[PDB]
Amino acid sequence: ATPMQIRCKFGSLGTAKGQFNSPHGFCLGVDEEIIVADTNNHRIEVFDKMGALKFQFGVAGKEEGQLWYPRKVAVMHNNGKFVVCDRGNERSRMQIFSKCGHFMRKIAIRYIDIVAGLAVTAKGHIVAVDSVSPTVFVISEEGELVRWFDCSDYMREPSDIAIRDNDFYVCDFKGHCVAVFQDDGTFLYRIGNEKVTCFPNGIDISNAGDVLIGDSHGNRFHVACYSREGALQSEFECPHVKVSRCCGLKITSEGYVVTLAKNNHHVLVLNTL
Repeated sequence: ATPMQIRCKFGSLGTAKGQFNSPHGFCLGVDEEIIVADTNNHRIEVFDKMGALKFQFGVAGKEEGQLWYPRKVAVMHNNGKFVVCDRGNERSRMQIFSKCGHFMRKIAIRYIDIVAGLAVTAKGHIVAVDSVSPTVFVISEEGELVRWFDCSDYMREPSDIAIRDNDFYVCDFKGHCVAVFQDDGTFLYRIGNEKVTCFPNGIDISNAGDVLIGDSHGNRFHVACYSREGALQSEFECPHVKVSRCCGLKITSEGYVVTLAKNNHHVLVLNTL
């Protein structure tokens, strides 16, 4: 496996600016800021790629505009708005914030149990995948349910999702693979398997269209790189350092790999050797 080096490791357990408490999700921003859903502190934290905090937003609570254990975050490429999913009254809740972090609106998602994966398409549609009843939902910026399709026959437990142009690649945490769907919802094929991609919890798609699938089975961060059609190209690991368990996977334009060490309350930015 090709080694990965630590380019930046930032965060520690706490409440202070730049600290985390069990962060469950992250994304990249319009300017590829590292944007973290700092779950147990009820806030979003926005960083540059060397871990410098730009700003944070979020007050703990269940009022509209407040955050309550936010676990997933995405940014709308065309206007910088944040899409944040947390726990509302009883069930999951989706809220839209401005690029300043100001509450704009709540999107009713009573048809979703758990948001296990969150992404935004090129056209500006919000994609949320449910892990309990495996289902994909495509949602407009103004809250319209544009499309949904059932994937329970083809998936066990979704854990992340990525989109390239118009197909959906869904991480199957308990299926040990990625499931590929069209925008139609028509299933196409799977990428990976239990040998290489064990308990995958992160996926992103390189510019070239390759599929990067992250896992931390051996308590070290491992990445498998597949072609768009499912041919294993390479594997990556951090052999010279003992990386913790991680979740999520995003590729920066430089080719750096970003993941979240949820159980150790920090972000990792990695480069290939």
